[PDB]
Amino acid sequence: KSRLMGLEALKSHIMAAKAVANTMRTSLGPNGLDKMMVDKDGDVTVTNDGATILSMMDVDHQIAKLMVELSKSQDDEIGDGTTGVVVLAGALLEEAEQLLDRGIHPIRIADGYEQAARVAIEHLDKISDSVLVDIKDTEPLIQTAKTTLGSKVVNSCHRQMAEIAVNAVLTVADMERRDVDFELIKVEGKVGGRLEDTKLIKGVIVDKDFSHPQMPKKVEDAKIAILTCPFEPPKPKTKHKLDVTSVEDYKALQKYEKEKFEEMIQQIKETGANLAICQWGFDDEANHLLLQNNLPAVRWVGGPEIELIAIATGGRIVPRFSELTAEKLGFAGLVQEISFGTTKDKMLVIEQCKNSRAVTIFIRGGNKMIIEEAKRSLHDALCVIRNLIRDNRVVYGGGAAEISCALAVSQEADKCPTLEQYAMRAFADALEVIPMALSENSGMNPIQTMTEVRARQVKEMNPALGIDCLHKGTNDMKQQHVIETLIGKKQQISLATQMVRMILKIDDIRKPGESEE
Amino acid sequence: RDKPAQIRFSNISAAKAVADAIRTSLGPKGMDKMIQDGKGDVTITNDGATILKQMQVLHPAARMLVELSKAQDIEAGDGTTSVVIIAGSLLDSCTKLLQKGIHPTIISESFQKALEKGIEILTDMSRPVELSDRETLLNSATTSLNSKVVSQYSSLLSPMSVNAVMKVIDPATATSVDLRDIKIVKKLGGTIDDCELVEGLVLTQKVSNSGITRVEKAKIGLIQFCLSAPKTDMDNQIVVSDYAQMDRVLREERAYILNLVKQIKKTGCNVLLIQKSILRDALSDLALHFLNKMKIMVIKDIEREDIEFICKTIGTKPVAHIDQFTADMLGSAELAEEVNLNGSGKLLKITGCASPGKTVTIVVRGSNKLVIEEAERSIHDALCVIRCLVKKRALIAGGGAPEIELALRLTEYSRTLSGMESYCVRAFADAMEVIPSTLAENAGLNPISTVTELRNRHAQGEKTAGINVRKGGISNILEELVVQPLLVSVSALTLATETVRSILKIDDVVNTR
Amino acid sequence: DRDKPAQIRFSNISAAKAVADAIRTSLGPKGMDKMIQDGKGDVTITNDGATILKQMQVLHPAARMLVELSKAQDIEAGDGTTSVVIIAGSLLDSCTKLLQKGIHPTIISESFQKALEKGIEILTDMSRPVELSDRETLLNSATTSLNSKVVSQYSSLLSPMSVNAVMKVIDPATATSVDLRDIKIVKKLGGTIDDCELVEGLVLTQKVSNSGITRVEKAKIGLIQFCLSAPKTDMDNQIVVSDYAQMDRVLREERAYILNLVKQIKKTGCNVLLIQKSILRDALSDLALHFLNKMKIMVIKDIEREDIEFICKTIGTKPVAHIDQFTADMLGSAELAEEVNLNGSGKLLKITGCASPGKTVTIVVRGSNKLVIEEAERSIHDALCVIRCLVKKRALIAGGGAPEIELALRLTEYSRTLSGMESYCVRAFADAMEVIPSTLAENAGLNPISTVTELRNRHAQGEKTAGINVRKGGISNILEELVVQPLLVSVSALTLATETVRSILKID
Amino acid sequence: ADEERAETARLTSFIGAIAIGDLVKSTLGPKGMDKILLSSGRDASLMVTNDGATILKNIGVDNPAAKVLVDMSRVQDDEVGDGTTSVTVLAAELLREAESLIAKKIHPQTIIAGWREATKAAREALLSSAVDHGSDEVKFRQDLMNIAGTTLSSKLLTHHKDHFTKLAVEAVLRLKGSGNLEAIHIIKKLGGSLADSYLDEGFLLDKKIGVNQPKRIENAKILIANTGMDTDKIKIFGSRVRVDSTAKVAEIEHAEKEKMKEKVERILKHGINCFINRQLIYNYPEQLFGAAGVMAIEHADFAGVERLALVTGGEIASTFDHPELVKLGSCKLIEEVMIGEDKLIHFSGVALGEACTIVLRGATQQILDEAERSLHDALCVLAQTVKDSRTVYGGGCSEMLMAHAVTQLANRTPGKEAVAMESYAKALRMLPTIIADNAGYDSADLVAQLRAAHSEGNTTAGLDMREGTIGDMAILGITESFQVKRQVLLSAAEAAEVILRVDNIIKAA
Repeated sequence: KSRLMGLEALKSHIMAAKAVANTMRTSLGPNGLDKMMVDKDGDVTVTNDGATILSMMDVDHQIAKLMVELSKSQDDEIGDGTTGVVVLAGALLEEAEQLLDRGIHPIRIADGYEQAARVAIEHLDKISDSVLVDIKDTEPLIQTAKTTLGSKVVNSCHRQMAEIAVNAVLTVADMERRDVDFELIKVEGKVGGRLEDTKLIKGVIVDKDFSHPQMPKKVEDAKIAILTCPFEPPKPKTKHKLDVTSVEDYKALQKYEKEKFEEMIQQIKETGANLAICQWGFDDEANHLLLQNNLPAVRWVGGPEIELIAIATGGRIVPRFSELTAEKLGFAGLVQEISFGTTKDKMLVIEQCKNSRAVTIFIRGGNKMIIEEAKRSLHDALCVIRNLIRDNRVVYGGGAAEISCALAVSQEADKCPTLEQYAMRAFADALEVIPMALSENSGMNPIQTMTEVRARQVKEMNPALGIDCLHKGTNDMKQQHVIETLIGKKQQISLATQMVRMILKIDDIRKPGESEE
Repeated sequence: RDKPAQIRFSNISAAKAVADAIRTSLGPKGMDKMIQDGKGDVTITNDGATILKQMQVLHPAARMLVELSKAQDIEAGDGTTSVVIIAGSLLDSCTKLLQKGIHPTIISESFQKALEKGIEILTDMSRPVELSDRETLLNSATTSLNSKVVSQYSSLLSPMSVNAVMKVIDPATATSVDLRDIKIVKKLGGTIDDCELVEGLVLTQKVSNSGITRVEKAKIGLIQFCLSAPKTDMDNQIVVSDYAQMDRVLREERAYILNLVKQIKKTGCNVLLIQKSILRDALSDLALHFLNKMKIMVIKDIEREDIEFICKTIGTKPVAHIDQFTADMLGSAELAEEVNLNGSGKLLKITGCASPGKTVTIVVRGSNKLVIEEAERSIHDALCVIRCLVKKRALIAGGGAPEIELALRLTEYSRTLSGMESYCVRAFADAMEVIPSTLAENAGLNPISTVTELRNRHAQGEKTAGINVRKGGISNILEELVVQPLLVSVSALTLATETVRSILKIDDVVNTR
Repeated sequence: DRDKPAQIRFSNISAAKAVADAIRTSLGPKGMDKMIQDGKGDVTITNDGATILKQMQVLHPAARMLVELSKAQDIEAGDGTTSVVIIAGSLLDSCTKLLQKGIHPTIISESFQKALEKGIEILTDMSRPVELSDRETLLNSATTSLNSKVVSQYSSLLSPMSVNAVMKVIDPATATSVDLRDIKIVKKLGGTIDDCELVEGLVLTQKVSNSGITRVEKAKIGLIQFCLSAPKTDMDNQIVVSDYAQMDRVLREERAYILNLVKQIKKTGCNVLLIQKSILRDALSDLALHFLNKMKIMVIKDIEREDIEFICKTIGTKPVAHIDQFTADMLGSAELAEEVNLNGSGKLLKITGCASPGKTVTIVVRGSNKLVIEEAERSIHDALCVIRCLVKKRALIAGGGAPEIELALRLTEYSRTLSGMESYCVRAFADAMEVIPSTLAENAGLNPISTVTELRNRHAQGEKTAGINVRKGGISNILEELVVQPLLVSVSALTLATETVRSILKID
Repeated sequence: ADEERAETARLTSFIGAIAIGDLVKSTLGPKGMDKILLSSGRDASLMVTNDGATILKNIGVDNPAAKVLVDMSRVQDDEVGDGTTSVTVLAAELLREAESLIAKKIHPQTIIAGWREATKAAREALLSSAVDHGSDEVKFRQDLMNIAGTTLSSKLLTHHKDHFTKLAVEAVLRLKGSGNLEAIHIIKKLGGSLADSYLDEGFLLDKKIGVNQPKRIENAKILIANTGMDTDKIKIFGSRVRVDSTAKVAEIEHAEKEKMKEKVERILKHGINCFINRQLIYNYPEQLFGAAGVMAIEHADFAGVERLALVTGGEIASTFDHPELVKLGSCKLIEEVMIGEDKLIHFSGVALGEACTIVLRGATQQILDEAERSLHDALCVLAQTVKDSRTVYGGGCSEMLMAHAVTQLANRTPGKEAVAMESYAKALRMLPTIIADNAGYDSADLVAQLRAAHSEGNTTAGLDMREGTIGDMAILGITESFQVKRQVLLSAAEAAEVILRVDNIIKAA
């Protein structure tokens, strides 16, 4: 049968990785050139980031399949550098192929890559600071804000979207440990305004139900009555008609609705709270009556939607109308109603200063395309500050850190020799692919620009001096204002090395013809 | 256009692929060739050096390899196979850089910068032996002999070489001493024991009969004239149409010549050496037998080599016709010796010749035609090794071991250079490490494993040690009797850097019509 | 580039020419009949240009303009349907020449309308007025046109009848336009050509009512486009059956419904009702119909959608599609409504005398055998179409193909005097003209190029001279044998032709 | 499924874009050569257009880069009006000039980054080519005329074009000091002649009710309402459907009957003579209005009924939430007249005399529909030309002046940005060459002459494609606004730079 055996199988792998790598290479930095995905319905989308593009992409090979998982971990902690792990992983193999042709086994090099990663991180740690506090990390965060916005949805800094983005993460950090996740923070988007219309929500935002634009709109208290029980009779997410068989029972059914509006309005009042969240609904007429009576309902709330508010408040939802006490309701620090859209109905903001476990930053957008890009910038922002909170370090990255490490790992090939020598040589050039392909996408020669920065690596170390990443005549990284987290760049080095370790494991190049189905 | 891209890729492919085949050098490796020619002849070859000079190609890029070997012999006379194999390394560098998007003019520049740095580092590691001092010369000469075929005629040969070069020498470290002054003659008869160094000028020629001057006193003859005699260049009114009439004309012709050769002897001639090309028949075939009688040496249809050496060293200039008497612009001399030795051999020695303070001659002897051949190659390399020291002194590692050593020191210097050129040179450092590897690879089966290993063992020893390439084993390589002259490896780099660079330079097809 | 429209356009031209070639040999009375194979495997024998194109065409974009072009001809003149194709393809021959030369398509399209505007001038000077209020002048011009048409055998008898319909619809000196939106072609089984007559009102098809009254004077023309019964269930009737009881429950609703409707119509006052089919109205009751007839109201039931729209304009009996809209305004005023069962068997409703905007005439055409009826239907059509063309455009021009040479010759000379880059376009256009009388002469039988060279020379010296004559086959005056065509029939051939050639040139 | 690498992606992208640029280069401007629209995937019927906008919608495209061109074209139609075809051609031209740079060695970002700086320079040049006009009423008339006539020809309709241009400019002229279109109704309606057209000074509902209901009101009082009769807008006075009986079908029909009538009474209680309803009016309440003295108009439009409410000085009831408690509108006269062969209702004495209705009178449906659209694109232009009353010299005169501006910049510069400047100028200039073919007069002579003028400094010679020669522009019937042109330049560039930037085209089909 067919068999790609040993060497043959390894050649095949190299061809997959460098094609994946190069797509990513011409998307490096804010000098990047965008991705367009066309689907199987022909629906066009414009995105950026390694992680997203791979996930959409139908995997055609083995190394391609490996990268998708890898990327998603980079995306969760770091939220940048997703495309840059991929470029490094494929690159390192493209050199391993060259080592292979000389007469070095993939086995020898692959052990010395793990060592060469270890020495690269070591060098990294020396580069830039490792001590900040959270009222002084803000100046690098402003440097991160310039680049992250200005390659996605806009080509400019927007100080409003950035500053909203960073607060949200801090609200959750001080509740536990100085640690945040990626499930305690979310970017929820709903179309109606423009991208600059934004809010800082300290808890969550739900659509507020109003029957008509002539009904009263009030809010009061600072507390939310989270219920599944009624705040006015149900109509529990199914069709209903009226099934009366006399005139008499129709007239009867209206007065019974009047009393139940009053009685629920008072029961909630008494415990404390007077804005109700009820999972069930009721028809349009009954709702209109309750809004007139005053003390606004929220009706027609999703089954997930109630769980969202509860987790953020930390309290519980009552299973019943009987059982109500203030304890059994969730705790908010403010409820205020804000104008969603800019010509649409009001929403309910439930901010919390009580407990926070879900802090949404509310973004508005016009089109479906312009909102999806804008949220792409937000996600990446949430993640870089997550790294700072846990341990506060930044590195100059964009080209600065990589080259400085590269020169370092190069030098040790010749201090050591033995097994790791070839592995070190290949690792030092791989690191240099990262500033290089960034210049390839960008306006200026890749060889020339790489050569420029390398000169200043011998003249001075631990540089704020990398390549251009605002498309400038000058080259710095203090005046190009690209900063990464030290841990963020650190995590890349680990990941790239990783990919190599996974492909090495078994020797099962045996296939029945099933190896990518 | 598309003419520059495709030519560079193929020409580089085509030399390099032949250089891969050719790289089987040092020691016993690859499998023999019995060669069916493109003209239908059977040819058998061995030795890398002898092949490369002989190699008959018509691919413009591969011709560079043939001639590269020849220049090396003239400057070094060592490293003739070596210089080609390392040139193939530079070609290996050129492809990988084209893919990277480094332009061809840039890769040329880098070769110069690779040369400039490299040779300086060769001089650094080298231990500087004196070029006028015999003891170190004697060790070095053993190194070259023992690496060639001889291992027992080596004993005789080491000391003769130190003496020979001593005669031509000039004190400086500047370029002096050549094989335009070291004259190498073969002689059938004698043995490798009896090989003789004459400090003057001895010429290789063939002399009629045995029974001629073997004594002192001579006026050395450089003539460019044909005789005047009946039916030669003087008038006769006797016209032949008979065998008898033929007999008369020839008798009176030979007779006058018997008188003539006395005026040649009056001069002091005991050596006469006739021009290469006739002006009718030159001195006639009759004249040569008569000259033999006067006790005066012959050679008509003289080789080119003799004419160049006589005039230069001894100051010997052409002279007028004999009936008009010789002009006396001939040089000084005092020996006409016909060297017979174990029943064979005809030779001229000229002792008491004037000199410019150069020019030695070694006579190469062997009792059988193959046995002369065995002295000849071995001595050539031993003369040349001591030679290389005068031209430029010192000793570095031998066998091509400092090109492997040079690789480590040189990577560092590229990184700190931090040019456009750095990447080209760094990549060449890794290519010089392939030379023991590639050599072995072709022979057998199982290539990969050994190939990586030889580079580890040499590298790890550091800047002062590695694997030897004439004994194996990681031991100090800088002095241990695995040495060659500074001149050999610097010369090799230099020649390579020029020839290779030229392939990069062309653009578009070119073929004269 | 515009290379690829250049390549597409030539391919389209070639396909259009090939289809147009068949029609050059079908041209005029001497035309060669074409046996045409459908995608249905039936041979169709025609000598009328227009239907050949329609019944099967190739799938190229210029071929489609040809069906459209002759379709437009029918509404505008009704005549020169054959000839109009001839000039179109002949022009497209001229265009290839211009294009290669480097006269851009935009130039050839504006020059082709400019050349029409220039052509019409030369034509008019030749034309000569006749009266449009006099019966005799319109008849002579119509009679000459009829000999030229395919149909002629009974057209002698149908020609004075064709004028009479048209004369009544001409009331001022301008003679209006006269469309077929006022002259109605109705056929009746049985009878002869002499029995045919012009009814003052409108003649309507069929006549359902035998319980009704059969002659009512001083009648009021009522129009039904509302139901006579409560809506469908599964039949046009509300009533359906699936149980004995089930029919009863629907009948309770229906019974009430049928009495209020039949009575409502009578209260407003109507003695003629125009009722459509039981597939064009969602309910009608036989029960409601028996009563509606028995109130002594004259009923025709069953009539077309086309008929209903026709009546509404002509006799001013406007829509009544609901109960609310029967008011006095909608009703007509008929002087008489009458059943006729003479002059052809079968019963039709004649309304003789009607209060009408405009004036609407109907000709009941008739004949002994089914094929006699169809021949006379063709014959009035041909006859009427030429009359309407002459009342629109008062002057009279010759037929025979002589005008077509006479325009061309002038248009060549004038173009050269004017000059310009567009000179080539107007000169080649004039030569496009030379094809059609030449193609005609071949069908009459005489060497064609030789015929059209000689008529040019007669036009150059004399002007109003020789033309293609049906007797001779060739070159003899058409002044001695009147061959006339109305001025609009020739204006139409040219202006429509140019527009089609304009679209194709503009088309990528 | 397939990952198209940056170069391979460029070629598909280019060829996509270009295929589209040919169709719209031919359609361009008043003498532009037609397109044939071919209905694909369903039949193969045809229509002939000269509108670049229509080419894209009717006939779609599966090329990813060409889809961006389609999205762009949509934006012109509404916001600017005209320029839907004018943009699409320039964007394809920008890419064409891009081709030679990607090949050379030059990366996509170089070309992008230098065309952004170039767009800013071109804009400055659009201001210079923009001279103020139509500040005074006399000039203001002359100013709307030029732009509006441009639009119709370029999107098809050039026969009856002049008559519509007079009514359209007059309509905008009444407003004064605001760019409304929220009072200028557009009514396209069957009946009338293609030659005749009408502007009523008021508001006009084309909906009628026959001569069987009142239609003569003097000192009218308007209620604007959305009242169901079968739709059943709230304020129910009927019944719920229930089934308890086999005769119950009868009961429902009756219950609807009391409903229709009780609602007539609540309307009646306003004290009004004219009642307008967006919804249906059943046969039963219709007769009850005609008796009460109240005019009935049924099947009013969602645009017109609302728009009517503003002008006359009423207020809408909004789903019948105001049964007696909403303020009226007022007009001096309500007359029914016959314009064409139609019956219209003519509101005259409208409170805000800004309001006008432009009534388009067709006699071929093909013309009547195409005419509505082309005239709407023109009115979008008109109302932006209120906000800034200025024109630029159209015809190719501006395009050369932007090209030249950018050529002088190009010269100064020797960096990475400088490269694309040469490309950008060439791109702008390549548009009059298209206009030159459309004229049918050879490009090389005209465009070269034009070039010469603008260097020296002149915007008082342009290209007359209506004479085939180089001619004066002195605000003639062949200039373009500033309004249309600024947006057309901005979008062509913006689209092209997005196509350049996308080279990581992953097609999963």
